[PDB]
Amino acid sequence: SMQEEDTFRELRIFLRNVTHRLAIDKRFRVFTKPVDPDEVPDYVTVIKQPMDLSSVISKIDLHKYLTVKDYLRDIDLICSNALEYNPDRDPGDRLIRHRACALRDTAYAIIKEELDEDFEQLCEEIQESR
Ligand SMILES: COC(=O)c1cc(N)cc(-c2c(C)noc2C)c1
Ligand SMILES: [Cl-]
Repeated sequence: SMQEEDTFRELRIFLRNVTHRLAIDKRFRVFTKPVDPDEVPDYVTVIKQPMDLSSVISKIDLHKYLTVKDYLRDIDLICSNALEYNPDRDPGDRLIRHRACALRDTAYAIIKEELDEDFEQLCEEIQESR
C-alpha cells in the first residue's frame, strides 16, 4: 500500500541520517569508502563481501533495506571484515579494530536510543508479508 511505502520511506530517511552521522565521524574515515585495490590488492581476494558506508548509502537508496535488522547486518559486516582482515597485535591493526568496534557500537547505540521498537516491528511485518 501507499501507507507501507510511506513506512519504508521513513525507514530510508532514518537510515540515511544515522549513516551520515557515522560517516562524518573522523574515527570512521577508513570505513567511508571501499578499500582501494591499488593500495590493498589482496583485500578483494580475502574479504568475500566488502562493505563500507558509501555502499550502505547506495543500498538504502536502492531500497535494499526493508528493516533496521537488514541495515545492521551490513554495519556488522563492515566491522567483522575489519576484525578479520586486521587481526594482528600491532598498533595499526589494533587501531582499526578498535575503530571498527566503535562503529558497530555507535550504530547500535543510536538505534537503541532513537528507533521505536514498534516502528521496527511494523517494517518486519510488512517485509514478512511480501
Ligand atoms: C578506504 O579505506 C581506507 O582508507 C582504509 C585505510 C586504512 N588505513 C585501512 C583500511 C582497511 C580497512 C577498512 N580494512 O582493512 C584495511 C587495511 C582502509
Ligand atoms: Cl588516523
